[PDB]
Amino acid sequence: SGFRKMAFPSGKVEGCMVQVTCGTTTLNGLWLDDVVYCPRHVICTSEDMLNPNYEDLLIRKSNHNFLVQAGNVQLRVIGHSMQNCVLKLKVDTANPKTPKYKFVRIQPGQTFSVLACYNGSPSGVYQCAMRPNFTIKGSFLNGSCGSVGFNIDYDCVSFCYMHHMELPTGVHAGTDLEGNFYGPFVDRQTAQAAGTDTTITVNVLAWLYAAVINGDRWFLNRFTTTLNDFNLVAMKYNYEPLTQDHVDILGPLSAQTGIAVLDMCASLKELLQNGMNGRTILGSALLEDEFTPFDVVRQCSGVTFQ
Amino acid sequence: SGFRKMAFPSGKVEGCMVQVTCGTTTLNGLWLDDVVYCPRHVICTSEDMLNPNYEDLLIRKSNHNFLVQAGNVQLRVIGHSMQNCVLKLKVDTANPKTPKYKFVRIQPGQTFSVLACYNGSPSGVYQCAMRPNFTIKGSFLNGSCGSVGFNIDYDCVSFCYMHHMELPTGVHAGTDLEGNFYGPFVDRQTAQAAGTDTTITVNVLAWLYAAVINGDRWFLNRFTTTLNDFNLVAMKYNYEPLTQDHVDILGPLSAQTGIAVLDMCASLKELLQNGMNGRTILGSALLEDEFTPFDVVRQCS
Ligand SMILES: O=C1CCC(=O)N1c1ccc(F)cc1F
Ligand SMILES: [Cl-]
Ligand SMILES: [Cl-]
Ligand code: NA
Ligand code: NA
Repeated sequence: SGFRKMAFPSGKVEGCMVQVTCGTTTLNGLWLDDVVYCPRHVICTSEDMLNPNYEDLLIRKSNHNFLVQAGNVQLRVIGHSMQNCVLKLKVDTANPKTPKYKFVRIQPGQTFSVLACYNGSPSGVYQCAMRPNFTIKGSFLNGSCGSVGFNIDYDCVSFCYMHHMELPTGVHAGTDLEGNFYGPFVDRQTAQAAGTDTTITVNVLAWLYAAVINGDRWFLNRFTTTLNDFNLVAMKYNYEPLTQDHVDILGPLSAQTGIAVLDMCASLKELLQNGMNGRTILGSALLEDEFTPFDVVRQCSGVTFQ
Repeated sequence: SGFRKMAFPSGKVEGCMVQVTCGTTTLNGLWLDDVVYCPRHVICTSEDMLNPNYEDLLIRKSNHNFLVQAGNVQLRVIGHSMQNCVLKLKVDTANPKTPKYKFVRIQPGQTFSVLACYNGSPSGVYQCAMRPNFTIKGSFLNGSCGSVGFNIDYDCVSFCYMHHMELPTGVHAGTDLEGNFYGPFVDRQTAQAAGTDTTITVNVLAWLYAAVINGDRWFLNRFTTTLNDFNLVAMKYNYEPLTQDHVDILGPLSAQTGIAVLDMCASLKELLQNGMNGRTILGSALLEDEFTPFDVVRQCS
């Protein structure tokens, strides 16, 4: 029993974290095979960051301008190039701890584990969702740039996020490992507002199923609804639209619990319109939207990653 | 900026997780140097659940009755002994991935990370606290016994918890790594119930300080309180008493924010009285009590 916000075991990624220094700037890099990946803004001074020309800033750098340390051992950089917003430092040694891995770009609403790092040393792990507005509600201090986000499939690490910057509201923006930003952001010191965010409806439903599995049932009711009717409710409450694919993905949980998705949708409609009336669900007084259907099934089934 | 329930990176503990089998029972063990630690109830049969005599069950076992699998490798058991409620299997290989480590018994209110495991393979990592009633609110399925809780200081792993059982309310009970249970619980299936649980007051205050550090002040007020009046109020909400130890521990956070500890207590008193009135604090609509003062300083720096 029990339901917790759970990250993937982080060991496979810890073995890949290194420290990258360029000038007066130190941040984190990801060492896989013989390449270290890090944010391209490592090469900027603070005035550069005001309006950077990254290709021009880079031409002026030699390989020896990039100090890379894996633990206590220096790595020799032998090449350097940019892919979108990610700098790629070719090194003379392949990481012997390289796991089976892929670079994947995730969709808003999907969750992943963040390994927060400083000076190349992992400091904490936590679970995030890519918000509909393409930010993440992370916890990062100065020095955390280059920390990465990931999922694990079987023994394969799917890297999906590299941390680049914080927005004025205190939420976070970054790229995939091919350097493409999530969201309408640019790597430049300018204030850049996140758009108004919405709630991830399919994930709220998954969490309500998690609640039921764990014996928390007070919000169930006799009613059902239609997609069209429910989606008018969702739009009114700044929830994301629920699609038929969302319904299909929740199929397993509907069959396991005896609560059809539209049946559960009628529970959510009543919760939106009436509130919780002083009650909680899985210990929360808010409707939680950072568990995916897969997260719920995996945690209520005990899948492992040795 | 930001504030998350954050666990320690789990890799140092992942390298120690093994599978222990005895009879038809499989659970997890912790392999450190040449010893594997696991719950002693791995030797129980279906008839031994209510009143097992562990000394009598153990004397009947040979080293080769214990199967210990590390990855795809069988380890050889060359000795066994019982320490309180934990079995120690001596094996013929020192774990080459053994981190710097210690065993530390914790007090209620302390937090730690849990690496949930099944069949010797890690599943997920999350953050827990030792509740005042000596249980933890974990996420554990059948097969998770032997999963451990830990903190990491510098690069030294402090192991503080080994999972043994789930109580009828769905909360969890286990031991330190010397095999002594937290709380009044025993490794028998006789009826046991956790005490009424209470809120960890010092941790709530730490978390309110985190909220101020991250830029939120809406819940403060112009008032203060005596320590005794605060405790008289807070216990009516099933909050733990706040001690002078707790007030002293909150000194650093008070100094950083400029809010005296008893002034923060006055804020808490008002929040218990008023609710949040539709607002949130660090993204929560309830008061959070599983961050310690030490956690807050480490995360907000
Ligand atoms: O430097 C950056 C990159 C992203 C962004 O929005 N900012 C920023 C600028 C000015 C501020 F006052 C606060 C900020 F977060
Ligand atoms: Cl109906
Ligand atoms: Cl909440
Ligand atoms: Na219903
Ligand atoms: Na293992």
